[PDB]
Amino acid sequence: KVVLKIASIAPARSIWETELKKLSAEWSEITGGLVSMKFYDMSSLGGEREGIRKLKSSRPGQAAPLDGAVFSCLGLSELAPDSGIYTLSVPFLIQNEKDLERVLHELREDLDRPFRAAGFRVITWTNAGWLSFYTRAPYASLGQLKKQTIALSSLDSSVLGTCFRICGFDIKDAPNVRLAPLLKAGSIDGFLSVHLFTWATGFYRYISYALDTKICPAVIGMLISDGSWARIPSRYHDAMLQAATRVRQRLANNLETLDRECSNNIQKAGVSIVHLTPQEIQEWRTEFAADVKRIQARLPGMLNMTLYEKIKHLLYS
Amino acid sequence: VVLKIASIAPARSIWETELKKLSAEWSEITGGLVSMKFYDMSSLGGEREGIRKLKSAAPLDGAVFSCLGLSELAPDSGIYTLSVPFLIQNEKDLERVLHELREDLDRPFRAAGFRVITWTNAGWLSFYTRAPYASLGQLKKQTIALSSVLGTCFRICGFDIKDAPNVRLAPLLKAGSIDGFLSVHLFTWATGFYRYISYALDTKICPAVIGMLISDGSWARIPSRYHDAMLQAATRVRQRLANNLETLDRECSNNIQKAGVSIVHLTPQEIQEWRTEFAADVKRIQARLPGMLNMTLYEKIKH
Amino acid sequence: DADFTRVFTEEDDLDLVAQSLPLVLKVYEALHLQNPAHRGLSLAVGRLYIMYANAFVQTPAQYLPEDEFEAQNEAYSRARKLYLRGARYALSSLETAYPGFTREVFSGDEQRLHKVLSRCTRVDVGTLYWVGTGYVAAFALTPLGSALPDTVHAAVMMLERACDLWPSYQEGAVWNVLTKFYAAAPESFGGGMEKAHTAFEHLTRYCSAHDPDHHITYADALCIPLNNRAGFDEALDRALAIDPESVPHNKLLVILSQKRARWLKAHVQDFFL
Amino acid sequence: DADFTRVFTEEDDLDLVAQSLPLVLKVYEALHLQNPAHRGLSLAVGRLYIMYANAFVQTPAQYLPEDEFEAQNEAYSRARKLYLRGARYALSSLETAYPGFTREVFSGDEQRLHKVLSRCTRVDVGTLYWVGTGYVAAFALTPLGSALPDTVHAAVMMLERACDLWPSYQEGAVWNVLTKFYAAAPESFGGGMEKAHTAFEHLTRYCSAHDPDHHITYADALCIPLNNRAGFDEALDRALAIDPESVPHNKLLVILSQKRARWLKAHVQDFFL
Amino acid sequence: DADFTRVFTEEDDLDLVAQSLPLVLKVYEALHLQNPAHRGLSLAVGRLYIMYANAFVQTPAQYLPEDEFEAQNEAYSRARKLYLRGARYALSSLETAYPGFTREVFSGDEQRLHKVLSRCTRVDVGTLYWVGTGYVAAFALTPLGSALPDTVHAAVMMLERACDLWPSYQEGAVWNVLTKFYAAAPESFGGGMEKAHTAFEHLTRYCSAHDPDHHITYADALCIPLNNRAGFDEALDRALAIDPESVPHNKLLVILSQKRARWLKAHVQDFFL
Repeated sequence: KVVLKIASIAPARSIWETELKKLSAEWSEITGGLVSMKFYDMSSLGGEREGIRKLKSSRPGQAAPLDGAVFSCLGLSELAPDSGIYTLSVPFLIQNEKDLERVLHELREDLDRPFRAAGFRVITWTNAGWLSFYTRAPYASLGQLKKQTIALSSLDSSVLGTCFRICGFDIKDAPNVRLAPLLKAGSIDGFLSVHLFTWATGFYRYISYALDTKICPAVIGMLISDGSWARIPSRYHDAMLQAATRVRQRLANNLETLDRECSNNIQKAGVSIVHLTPQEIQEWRTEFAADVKRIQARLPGMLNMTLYEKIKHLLYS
Repeated sequence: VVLKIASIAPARSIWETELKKLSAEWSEITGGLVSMKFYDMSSLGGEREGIRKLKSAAPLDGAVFSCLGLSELAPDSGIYTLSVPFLIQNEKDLERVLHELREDLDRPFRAAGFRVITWTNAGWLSFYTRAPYASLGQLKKQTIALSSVLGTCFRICGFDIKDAPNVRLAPLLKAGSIDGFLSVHLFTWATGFYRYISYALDTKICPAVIGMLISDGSWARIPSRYHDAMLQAATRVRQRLANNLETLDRECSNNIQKAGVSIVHLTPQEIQEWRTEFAADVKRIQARLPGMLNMTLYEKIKH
Repeated sequence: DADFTRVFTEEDDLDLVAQSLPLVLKVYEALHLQNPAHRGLSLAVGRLYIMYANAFVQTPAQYLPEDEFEAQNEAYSRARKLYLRGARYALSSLETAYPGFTREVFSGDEQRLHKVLSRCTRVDVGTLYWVGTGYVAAFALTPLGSALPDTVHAAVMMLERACDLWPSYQEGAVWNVLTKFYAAAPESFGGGMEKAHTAFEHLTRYCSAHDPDHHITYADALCIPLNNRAGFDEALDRALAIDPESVPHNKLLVILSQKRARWLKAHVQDFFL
Repeated sequence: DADFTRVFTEEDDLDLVAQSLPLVLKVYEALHLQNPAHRGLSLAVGRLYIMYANAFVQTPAQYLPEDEFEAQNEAYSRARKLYLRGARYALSSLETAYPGFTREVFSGDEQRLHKVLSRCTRVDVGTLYWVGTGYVAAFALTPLGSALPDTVHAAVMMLERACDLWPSYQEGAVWNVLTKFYAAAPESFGGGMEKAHTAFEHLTRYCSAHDPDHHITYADALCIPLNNRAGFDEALDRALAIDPESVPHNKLLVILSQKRARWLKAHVQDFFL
Repeated sequence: DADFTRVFTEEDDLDLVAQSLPLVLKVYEALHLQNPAHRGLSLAVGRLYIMYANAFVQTPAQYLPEDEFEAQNEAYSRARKLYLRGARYALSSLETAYPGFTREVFSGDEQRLHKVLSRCTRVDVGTLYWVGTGYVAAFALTPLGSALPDTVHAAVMMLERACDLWPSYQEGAVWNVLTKFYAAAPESFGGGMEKAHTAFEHLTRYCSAHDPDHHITYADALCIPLNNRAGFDEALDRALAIDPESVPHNKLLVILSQKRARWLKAHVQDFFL
């Protein structure tokens, strides 16, 4: 009986959880009872960083307490810093779900490579949600938005908050908690999030506008230690690796359906929804593209130019 | 591997029960590999139409045919040879034939590209009549309704056979347009037609044989091993069926008794005496038709 | 009476129902045997059995794997017995109202038969549907040859008779039972397909668009034996398209029918070529 | 009536209970629909559903193999529905006593809400626990999208409100439910671990040493997310140490809790590295 | 009672009964705890438990495969507990009528035991049978010690005592329980085969030819341990030869015994060389 303990950032009653659980079941039935996945809450392990620690050992040849994990870009990069995975979060680089679906598919090897060399197999990729800006006032232009004080939740642990502040944004570090107090206090104009959070938590009350134009994906992030994967026999591999690829796909669909209903509820609730003009979308990309350099000095690597252009060459040709 | 098989087995029949038990017994032999899904032959529009559907990756791989379907498939047998009156009258006697003469029966069908999973009996012909008959020619003189084509050669033996649907029977009887009809005890009791006739023949005349074959091609889909095992399971079937059909024919002929019908039993004399009246028509049934009457299989059965 | 039975018909949780009914049958049954001449009780307990036999005995047995068919035959034998018990409890309501009735209608003399049936009024229509449906259901589960053609005849006459008095009764509930019967029995038996399509049109007159039953009855009884796969799918689809949350009552009967439709859709394989 | 639930609370044979409750739910429910304005009945039937949902639906589904999870998801959806029905039945007791109450509480206006709850007296505390607990249980079974933010917050307010009126109620039963909630919900949601440990100390004030619940609640809600394996084991041990025969009262809830503790002890593997 | 239990004893559908009884046990039990001094209720609920333990718990467990034996041991432990509960409910009828009774009989002082038993009239015979039978059945589900539990000896005295007052009671029901006991217990225990054949002859005096029980009791209790295969078969045959449709009452008990006889016939190999 081969049992795979996998750490997960998937939120509780969430549909990423439902889907991981369906995969553990789909895998179990493929292997006739052989393989199952037991999931462990990443917050309980004390963060992705801490979780990576539980993948190692203690000693070589001795089994890690953990045979895998679902990491966000944060955990991914701590595991393989030559990866260049944060490259997909480049604003307006990939804005579309089909477009990102195109990338995770065709560029797979180029993505998997850094991680295979850290001794991991990437079972599948998927998306945490699409960044949006929730704000108390509107913005007729980008620089107008960079001028607004905008709080991040993780922030200092997440490199994309530090490089946002490098693009000219005023980004203030706040816990999920001091958000409602800070807004009414006028200490913040708004915050970065995903539609799901902003609806589910009920923070929509406290802001007047929400951005519906897709900017860039938060990618995750499921890997199993090379050593634990070798414990499953031979045969089943192909079969179960396709099962997870299937997952990415239902996930892509439902995340979309979900992001859509959320952006609906917030509508009905009196928030007004902002939609970027095809013009502006072009116009903004070029304002960020100009923001490259001061990143590479503060966060070298972090962008793989090869990988940049494989991606560019596809989506726009 | 799933085997779609067409069936002439009547709804709650016990031939149905038994096919279903065989599908289950086969499934358990193969560990879940093989199952049989059954398709109502009336729904496919008749045995003829069902034969059509074994053709095309063919959609039907098998069927339970009566002599009618059997002969359309392989007009070599001759399959109708067993229905020669008084040739086989006994269930053990017919059990003896389906067993020992198996190869000789299976042959015509193996050459049409089929394997015969098993043979069995639809029921024993009887004559249900409003008046009695002290002799055969007396009966041939009675107007007697049918409807398959086993009836065209009855009309060739000197019987007055009128073509009627199962439906116009009750009207036709009370109208005096018919003296009685051909059937099996099960039908005559189950439908409640016993009411409308005074006498019923209990002396066995001849079997209606069926009739279960699977396409040579679909049989090759089951692996080598299981074959012997499951072909014996079906042979077992023929046997329970032989027993129960008897038990059933017996209770039916009982209920009709209680109901006021009186039951006619041919004296051992008459049985001999009748056979020789048909044998004189039998040489005449080959003259009028080739095919359906085979004559080697036939002379062999005598033996 | 019916303020109680509401908590059943409106329930969407099937197990709650399956577990709580048997003691209710037992209670009604007891009450009946205590006041046999009370017609309402007679019918109530008869209908209850017939209903339970269908939903909680016969139906579950249809979802059973084909290799387990011994279990399934036991189930059907069980349901058969229960359909009959129900029919008799209901029939006692008629015998209480019209003494001699059981003797006559089952005498299988056409004159004494319709004679006794002619004495019936719209009051008795409810009882006629349940007695008829009870026996007809049992027939469907009876081994060929063990039926008693007089009896089947009687049941079907009672139903055709409720039809005379009250064609609209229960949104054409009687038509639905007849459609199913006519479709199955051979014309020698008094069935046939012309007879069945006829009975179905009548169903459509009085039936609800919010009722999944007729759609199913159509696919099951008619479409299958006519080898019409199209209508089969389309009809089952129309059934599964009804929101159980949007219906007036019999949320329960809706859930049940939709369960059956889904099974039918998935087993379409076994019904067509 | 309350002498009647005695034969359930004191029972140690689980199956007897599991098989006999559904008709009881059905009976109470019926009585309720008959006299909707009768507040005791309202609460009674609501509490019954909430309790059955937990013991006979949600709990059994936790013991299910992980490959069977479709069945388990159906169970959870079932339990959710039942928790909700219960909560409403209990909520009607409040709406009967304070008309408009349902409207005000779910209005999702922090003032209107602070007003209607202030109208409540110790009489209503019983009703508040059950309405709150009902909704909170359903939330735990509700998919992140579908959770409905004003609603949840109403339930939790109702519970914090019973806490104001009657901190000792049912040996701190309300504290136990809150502990479980606070520990689960993010502080964005109004939860958090500081808030949860706080609610637990209060539990300890009024709870029985012969009650296995708090010990379980401790290991389950607190110890796990804090990755404390020690206290987890020690607490489950303290629970399994109670002789069910030494507190005849609450014997059933004790047997059930001890069953759950054993399962937890065996699955410790799945909760820690 | 009276007219109510009729719908159970006369039933041939076992599952209807199995599913409906538990809430009836629960209801009688409740009523009892409400009016403890009501002797009829006391006995009724006790007898019900004893009867349910036998038919719906112990019996089913006997038909279990030999490798599943853990499940079967749980079953037996369960039935044991229920037999005992029944015995006590019935015993309370005695204690209500003759205060101190429980103290005296169970003291296991031969002088006190027989003394309080002398106080009993034919009225109490019914209660004696059930208290005795309850404890005796539980004993059979216990492993075998050195000497005899004082409760069981008291039990057997209570039975022999009902025999003094009323040898014909319930067509010699008491004799049948004794026969089974005497045959099983060693003479050190107060049993033995001479004692058992004697008790059986008496059974034959008052028992019905239409009752399958004694026939089975004969094969089971006597024939087996005497390695008589002939009588075994012959007796079981005599039992299976009874038409349950021809028996006035306890159709149910007949169906159940015939089920058991068939199983015994099929397992004949396990009891003989």
